[PDB]
Amino acid sequence: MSQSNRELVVDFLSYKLSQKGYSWSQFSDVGTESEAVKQALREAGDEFELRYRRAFSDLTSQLHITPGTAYQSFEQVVNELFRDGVNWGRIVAFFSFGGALCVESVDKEMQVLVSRIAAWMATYLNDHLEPWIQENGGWDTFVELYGN
Amino acid sequence: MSQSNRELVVDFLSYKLSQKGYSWSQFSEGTESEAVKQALREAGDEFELRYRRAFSDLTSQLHITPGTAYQSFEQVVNELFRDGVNWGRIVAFFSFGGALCVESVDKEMQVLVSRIAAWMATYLNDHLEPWIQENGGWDTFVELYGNNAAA
Amino acid sequence: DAKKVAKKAAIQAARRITELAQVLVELLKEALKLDLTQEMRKKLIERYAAAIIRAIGDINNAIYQAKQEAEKLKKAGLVDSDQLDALLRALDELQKVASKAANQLGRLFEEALKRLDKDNGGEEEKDRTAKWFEFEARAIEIALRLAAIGDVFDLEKEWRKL
Repeated sequence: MSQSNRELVVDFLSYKLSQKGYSWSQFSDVGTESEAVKQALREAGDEFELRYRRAFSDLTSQLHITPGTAYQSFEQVVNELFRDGVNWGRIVAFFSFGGALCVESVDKEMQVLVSRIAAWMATYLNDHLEPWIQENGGWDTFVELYGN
Repeated sequence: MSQSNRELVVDFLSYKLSQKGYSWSQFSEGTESEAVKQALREAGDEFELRYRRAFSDLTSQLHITPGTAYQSFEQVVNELFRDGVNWGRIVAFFSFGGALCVESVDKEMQVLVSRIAAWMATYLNDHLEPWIQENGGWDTFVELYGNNAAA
Repeated sequence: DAKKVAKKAAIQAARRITELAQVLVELLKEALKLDLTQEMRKKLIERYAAAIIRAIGDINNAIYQAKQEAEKLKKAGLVDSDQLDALLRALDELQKVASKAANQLGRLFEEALKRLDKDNGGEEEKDRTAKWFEFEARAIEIALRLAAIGDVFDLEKEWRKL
């Protein structure tokens, strides 16, 4: 599910950037089932950010994101997030975290990071999360649990 | 009701202290008021059982010093009721106060028992009595939580 | 059954907040070491960011699982539509109080960190801020456990009133 995961990342990040008034196309040059997954992920990310908007922006600010340091800050946080296993809530939090890094990157005039973060997220999904996802019934399991 | 909230606090604390080996005297419609006292006694018993089953013994989780006792009590209670009140949290408030009293005596700070009782009555009278009365008073609690109040 | 659903959600939420508190306490004591190199300081912030994210994800996962179990009960008819309303409202409230506790713990840990950076170097003057943070964190743990049991207890008593 390599390309469907990339598409999920692009869709979610595009959505989170447009909520801040920013356009994905300025930062990168990138049927019925896929759209239900995307919608469920958008709704879950909004719900996460509804109750934790300060906590997310606080911790991203505390990470002092720069082009020279963003990759290790992303990978270290995500490695700790999943260190003792995976569940769907942690996967939504993983998307929300990457969305907050991208927003912070445009805010701080580091737009080059947006497409980098998207690649890092897609790589992490495909290499480290997709086995658990498939073992747990695929993304339709998420739609059934988190979809509204 | 001012002194009846005080007398509810003293009744509940006397009961919880006696279950843990202590006597209130060491540290210190009447028909309707005895129904309220009995229902709150039984509800605290049931609350403390559920708390122990879910977590562990409530007293065994508490720490207190005379210098931090007021903050220990008030910070928990303020967070417990931060976004609202229901009868179950009011029971939790009583059970917490009783467990804090037992902890205090257990650790040779029995001077704190009468202080906690006063802090409890003050919090009831100042912050919970409006909700209690608005929700039908303590008799409504009895009908809801008393174990012999319905068929 | 509907009573086990709200109970299991409450225990899980309280448990994730306790895990968060224990990590933040542990991270704050490492921020006390005088040998803390800038490298270790960067790693403590990454662990703090990850702990907050994990708590958010794990609390939400418990609530979504609980709501799914609740919907299963009404379609199996083990719960009517008024009892489902009450159980879903109680799960919503548990999410609210647990989320507030998580946000609280994060803010207080940030405040505790900022105080350490303006305080001295010796053990005294900011072991005080360390003890203070541990004190606030225990209060938040206890209040959440109390609310979690109390709210489930009250859900039961009002079901009979349906």
